[PDB]
Amino acid sequence: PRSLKKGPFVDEHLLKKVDVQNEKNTKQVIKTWSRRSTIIPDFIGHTFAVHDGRKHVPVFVTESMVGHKLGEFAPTRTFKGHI
Amino acid sequence: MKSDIHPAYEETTVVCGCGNTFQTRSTKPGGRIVVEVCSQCHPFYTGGRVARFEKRY
Amino acid sequence: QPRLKERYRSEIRDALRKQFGYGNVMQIPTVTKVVVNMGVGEAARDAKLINGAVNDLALITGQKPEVRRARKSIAQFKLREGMPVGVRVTLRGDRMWEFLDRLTSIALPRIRDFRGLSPKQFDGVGNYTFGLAEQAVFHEVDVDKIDRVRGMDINVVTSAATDDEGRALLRALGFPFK
Amino acid sequence: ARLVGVDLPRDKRMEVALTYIFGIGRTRSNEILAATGIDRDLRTRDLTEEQLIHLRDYIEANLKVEGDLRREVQADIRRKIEIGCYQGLRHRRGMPVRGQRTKTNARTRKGPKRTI
RNA sequence: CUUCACACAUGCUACAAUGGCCGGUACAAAGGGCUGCGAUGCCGCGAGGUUAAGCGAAUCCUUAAAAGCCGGUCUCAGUUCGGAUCGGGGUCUGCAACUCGACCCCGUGAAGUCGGAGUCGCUAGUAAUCGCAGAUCAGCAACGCUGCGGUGAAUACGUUCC
Ligand SMILES: [Mg+2]
Ligand SMILES: [Mg+2]
Ligand SMILES: [Mg+2]
Ligand SMILES: [Mg+2]
Ligand SMILES: [Mg+2]
Ligand SMILES: [Mg+2]
Ligand SMILES: [Mg+2]
Ligand SMILES: [Mg+2]
Ligand SMILES: [Zn+2]
Repeated sequence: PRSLKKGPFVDEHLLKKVDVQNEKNTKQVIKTWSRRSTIIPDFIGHTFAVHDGRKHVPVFVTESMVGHKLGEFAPTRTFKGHI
Repeated sequence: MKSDIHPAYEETTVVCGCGNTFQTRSTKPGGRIVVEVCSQCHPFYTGGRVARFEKRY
Repeated sequence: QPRLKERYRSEIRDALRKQFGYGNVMQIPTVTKVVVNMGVGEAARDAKLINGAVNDLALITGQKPEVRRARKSIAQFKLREGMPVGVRVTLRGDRMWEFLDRLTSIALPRIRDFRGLSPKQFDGVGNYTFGLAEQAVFHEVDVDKIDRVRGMDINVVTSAATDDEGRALLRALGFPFK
Repeated sequence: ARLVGVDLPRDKRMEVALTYIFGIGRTRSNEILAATGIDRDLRTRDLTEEQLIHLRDYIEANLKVEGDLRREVQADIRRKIEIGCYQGLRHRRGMPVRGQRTKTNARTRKGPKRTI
């Protein structure tokens, strides 16, 4: 949680969903609402259906988005332009 | 045309702070050109995000 | 006797026969001429290339350059025919070898943030052209007696047949390539 | 007096003359001149070439200056754009990235008034 | 609820030399404190971490006031003015700081050189300028709001006109 003394922050209900798939090596999608969770290097290759407010958006953790929050890839607002 | 229209051009000693010295023919007045860097002491002449998270924890 | 020339016939003249298997020593490539020009296109306006391009290429190279006039009028460039737009010097013999040695030793590393020259700038025969971007590459001009800054592009015309044959020559003289 | 290819402004005190290097401000300028022993109340026209060697090599061993700082800065902005993060989309549009108010301000990231 | 081709409104910080920065040193008032105030010591460039004294307080902590004064330097420059924006590294609060928190360090160094038509406040401890405190509150977008003291002017013929 944002300070190095207390580690990074991942939700515990999200850590259990990949540890049942890291044990048997499958890549099923994880429907989730946890935008506040940090991406850690055990999410590499996993895909995630991440809630933005109205639907779930797929995000593929590659290698370089591994210091970011998971909500940063499902944009909440919408703006195409005024004209 | 190869007479007193061209600039003066005589022997000129070049030294570097590295310790290089050689002798050419140039237009510097006095022949005492001094460089800070040359062909002997310059670089190029002799030369992940996952690890960022690992370094924090 | 310029020292880049005696270094040329000592080992460069003999190392090229073992890389490229020439039958006769009249086939070994050699740089024939080095041509430097400014190309002052901002002299159609205000007509001041006198102190600008002429008086510094005399100090860089050692002899007074030729002024090149425009051959056809282009309206968009505000260019009229017969108007001075280019300043060029051509270097042969000892002043050529004393330019190439002085260029690669103390001048070509003075380029700001220099990481080498491209080895793909050969035209197809083995003639190399690269462009400088400032006059302060050379110590022989000073920053305080000049007008506005301007660059120059430098041809190195060799006796080479092809590109990698001309690339192996200039590598052996001391051009730094990346 | 070229230091790292930077052309220091002549007749200027040495505490400020190092700050004209891209990558050195006033805190680094105090600790270039503290490790090399060159005093701060010194003009740059009275500089010694033997002194200029002392701080033209302290900098590559420790610091990050022109070119390879400027390319590391523009490869961090580049990194955010292809990963598709929030700040990368926000870098692509010229809108401000650090959670700024965009209703009445952000005339720095945007230009002057378009005035529709 | 924080969106952003734009438009208005109230403020803040500026455009510097009656100033900036560095060193030294002086003088307040009114308030807050038990899910607290944290002296002292110690570690850190710093925000802070840690240890723990004293105190439901005219007792202890908050608490070093800042302008001011004296010395040094910059020398009129888009700069040692300005501090937006952006890159990197952090601390703390909180289950949680991506959307969307504040603060600290290093780097970056935008517009701006006193503002068109217009328009506002103020008659004395006032205006102008300088800090400090409180409420709400885990933290805070506090430059707001309600207060508190510091230094401290210039003018008013006059009633024709608005
Ligand atoms: Mg609202
Ligand atoms: Mg300042
Ligand atoms: Mg002071
Ligand atoms: Mg300490
Ligand atoms: Mg003073
Ligand atoms: Mg301007
Ligand atoms: Mg001014
Ligand atoms: Mg509060
Ligand atoms: Zn050298």
